[PDB]
Amino acid sequence: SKLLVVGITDPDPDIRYCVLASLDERFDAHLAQAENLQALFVALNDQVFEIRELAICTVGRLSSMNPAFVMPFLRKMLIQILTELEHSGIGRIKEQSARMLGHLVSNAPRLIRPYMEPILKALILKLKDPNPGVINNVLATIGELAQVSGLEMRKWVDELFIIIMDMLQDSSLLAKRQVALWTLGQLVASTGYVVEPYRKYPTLLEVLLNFLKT
Amino acid sequence: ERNVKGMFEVLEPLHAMMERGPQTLKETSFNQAYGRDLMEAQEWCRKYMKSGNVKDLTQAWDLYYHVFRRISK
Amino acid sequence: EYTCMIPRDTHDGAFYRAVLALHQDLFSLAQQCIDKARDLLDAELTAMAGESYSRAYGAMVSCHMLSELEEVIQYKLVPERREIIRQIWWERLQGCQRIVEDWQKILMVRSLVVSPHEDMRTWLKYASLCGKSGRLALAHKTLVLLLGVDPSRQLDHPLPTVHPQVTYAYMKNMWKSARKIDAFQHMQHFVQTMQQQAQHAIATEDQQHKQELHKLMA
Amino acid sequence: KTKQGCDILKCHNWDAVRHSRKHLWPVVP
Amino acid sequence: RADVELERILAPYTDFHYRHSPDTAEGQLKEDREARFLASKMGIIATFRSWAGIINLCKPGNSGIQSLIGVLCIPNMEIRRGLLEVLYDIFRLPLPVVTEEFIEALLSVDPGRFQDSWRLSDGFVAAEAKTILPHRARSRPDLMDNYLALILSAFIRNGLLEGLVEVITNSDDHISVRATILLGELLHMANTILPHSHSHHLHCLPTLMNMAASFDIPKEKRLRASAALNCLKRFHEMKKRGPK
Amino acid sequence: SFVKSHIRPYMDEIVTLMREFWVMNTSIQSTIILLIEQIVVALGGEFKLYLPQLIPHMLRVFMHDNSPGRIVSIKLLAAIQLFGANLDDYLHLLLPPIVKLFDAPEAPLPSRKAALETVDRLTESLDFTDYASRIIHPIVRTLDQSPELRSTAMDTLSSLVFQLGKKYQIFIPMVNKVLVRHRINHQRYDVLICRIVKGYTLADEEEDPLIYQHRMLR
Ligand SMILES: O=P(O)(O)O[C@H]1[C@H](OP(=O)(O)O)[C@@H](OP(=O)(O)O)[C@H](OP(=O)(O)O)[C@@H](OP(=O)(O)O)[C@H]1OP(=O)(O)O
Repeated sequence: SKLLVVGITDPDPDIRYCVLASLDERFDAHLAQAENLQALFVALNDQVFEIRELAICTVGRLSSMNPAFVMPFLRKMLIQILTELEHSGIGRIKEQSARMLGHLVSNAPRLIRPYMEPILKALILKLKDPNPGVINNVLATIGELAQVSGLEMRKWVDELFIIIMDMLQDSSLLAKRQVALWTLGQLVASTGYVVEPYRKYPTLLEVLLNFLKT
Repeated sequence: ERNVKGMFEVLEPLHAMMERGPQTLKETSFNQAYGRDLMEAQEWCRKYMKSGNVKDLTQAWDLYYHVFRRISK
Repeated sequence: EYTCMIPRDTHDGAFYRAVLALHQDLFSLAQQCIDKARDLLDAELTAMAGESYSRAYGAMVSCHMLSELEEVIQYKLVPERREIIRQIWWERLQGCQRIVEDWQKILMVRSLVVSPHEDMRTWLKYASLCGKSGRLALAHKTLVLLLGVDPSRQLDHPLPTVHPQVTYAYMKNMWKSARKIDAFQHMQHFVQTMQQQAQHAIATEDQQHKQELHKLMA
Repeated sequence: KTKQGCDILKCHNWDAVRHSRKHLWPVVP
Repeated sequence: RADVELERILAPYTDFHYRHSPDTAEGQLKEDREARFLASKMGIIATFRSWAGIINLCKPGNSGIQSLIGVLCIPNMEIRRGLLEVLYDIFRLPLPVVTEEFIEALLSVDPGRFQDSWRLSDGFVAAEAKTILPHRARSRPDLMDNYLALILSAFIRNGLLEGLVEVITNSDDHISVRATILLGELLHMANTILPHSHSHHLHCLPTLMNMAASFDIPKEKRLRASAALNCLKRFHEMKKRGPK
Repeated sequence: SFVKSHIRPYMDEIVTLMREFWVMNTSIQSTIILLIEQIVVALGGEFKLYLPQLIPHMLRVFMHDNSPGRIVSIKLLAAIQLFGANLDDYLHLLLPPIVKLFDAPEAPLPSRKAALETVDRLTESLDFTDYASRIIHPIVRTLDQSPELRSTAMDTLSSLVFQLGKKYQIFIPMVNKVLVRHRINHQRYDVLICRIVKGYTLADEEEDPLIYQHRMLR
């Protein structure tokens, strides 16, 4: 309780970041009480973005130990994250909201498995817009989302393949290719797209073999 | 016309389509309202058709007239 | 005691050490062994893929065999995906080249968690491939393994009527191999004891059993 | 009312509440 | 008989134009309708206290409880406002005041609200301490919780929460406030008297959160779903505050 | 101004007429802000349906402002004070530009005063309990490096800690250092922290502020 009070009320964010980072999974049975969750809910709405990331990771991890406390705040935070994605047209806020959504979907798999449809619609409509941070961010989020929900993303793997091959092959810019390759391999081990993209996209095997020599 | 074999074939398809189960909410509400009287009237008319006696048809027509007067309002 | 004398800086040594760690439920060391065997194979792969794809298929089949162990990890960890990968493995096997030498080792890496008696759709195709490739005795061994009893010892006792596709393939193999007369009587007996079975099967909801049996009787 | 009772009932497909009335929001074990 | 005798008593609610007597005075047609509503409500909340009514009304076929939830998902503001009183009186919950704002009806369902028994003449401090201070028993069975858990599980199995979400969105404000408070009370009762497997996936609310996060629907439904989720969070804060 | 709520079926196109001619730095914004104020007074509660489409441009006024004395920001904040309870689902992306406005030491002083005053006045219809740590730390950053913004920041702090009950008792030794360092005395803040530290009653501490606003409106 003294550590949570210090991590809430300290002026400089370094001690707050150290306190919010030092409360790892060894305190999972003791942070899931009433007052500790009430302190972490204060830690969610912080000024700086890294402590917001860390507190939403801790709370998304803790949300299955005591769901009756954490469910309404997480519903409100998920709606706030999607509203920051679509409505506000600033690239920095969209990048931070995609990163926060990826942290929530990496730390809480069971809760967002029924919320796959509008989140994936928002991320796909953000990928179809007319810094490379937002791109590798949303690739990491969509890879973790493909890993969480299997066989319900078969209605989305075609558009994801057409997008991620145009970002992989014929790279007009020097973007991150490793995260795209990991994301491409992550949605074929969950959906089961095994032999069909070899003939639906006849240049896939060639550009997969070219990466070994260049 | 005193045609019992005419009214029987008139209202037997209605009993036929009523015993295959209600499929909507309106049919379920109609069943919950009138289905007991429309079953007992069919039982009385079957008892009349087995052993011919107008004493069994009068009660069936009593139930039918009660259902008709409740529907017509 | 055989694996410890294999050199560890080669690809097959790291592969056998990975499956050795995977057998005794060590999910962290086996992952790093697989990941090191990846680049130990990738060296020879990029050395061989510069000529042609048909020259590099011999390393691609080994890379596909190596990347299928993580699905064995998911099989031994996640119980709800156990059917799903068991589908896509079959869906991945229909793209490989039909050669018994690589099919044997692919099935051997696949048989780390899947016994032949729970996935028989994959072993009947392997037996048919062994029969078409002239290696009929391995097809016979797989058919008697999938059946459960060897009918070549009891020549007068009938064939096991349960698992009908397996005894159908066994009667086809018996007609093809040596005996053209006894397989005829065996198929007649199979026909009568199987049309004797569908009469007592009054299926009202499960409709995926009558039509496949109709297919088999045709 | 005891842990052994709920464990017996779980084998016969009958669930039970595993918390007491002491706390309003009990952490799931 | 099977499905036509006992299920007659929920016929004023399931049939929108219900005529009980064939020959009645046409001058009294609204008071007769309110009398039918009151008597059918008393009969419905009297069959759910007996086991032979609970089992016979929640049969796995086309029962009389699914016809009660199915007519709740139909935008008829006379049956929909009368079924909520039955749902409030079945679960022994206090009724809020008839208003259009959530913050006024939330205050009327406060467990620490003033009552006439707490005056100095009747029941000065002891009757107030009975209400606001909790009981000393922390391991007694409390069979009322068993009955309410059975009724709540039987109602959730036939899809009551989806119907309550549909009443919350596609209706008037007078009914949306009452259905939001009813959903808040049921969600609070779920994490209190239900087992963990019954109540670990109820608080997610997929049909409401997928409506509050979909930007393809018209914006009124999305905004009223977001407002409903905010009111549910406010009700949860009010419940975790406690009586003062 | 003449049709109060009957402007709704042609409201949406009005919004896309405003999103096309709201260029960043011209003289056209001063009438767009007055049009926004008149639309807010006309609709009165239903404005939240048409609030998000006008949300990005406002943000682009808050950071990319090269007006003399930042008067367009002051007009936009005076237009924001009329929103009332409409920015309930949109306070998460409209409050960080305002709390970023009074802690910046290079901003003009009336703009920071307007930002502190709109944060002070927006708590009479909204719940600012969740966004406590995003406001407590800039205000104590506004108090130790600005000798002129002391009274307005203390009034904003008092209006914020009136909503928070015993949830502010952890912040008191953090603010007390800055208060005794510069000898800052505020009478309403002293009343509130006296009722917070030492008890007044049990029912008034930790109370929903919307409940209090509703019970005092009647
Ligand atoms: O080689 P055949 O003796 O003519 O038998 C074939 C063969 O199946 P088997 O070799 O496993 O018995 C076909 O499969 P392939 O080996 O040619 O790929 C199979 O077709 P499927 O691929 O659809 O299984 C076909 O069955 P069908 O007659 O439906 O085409 C079947 O023929 P029979 O079973 O009649 O001998």
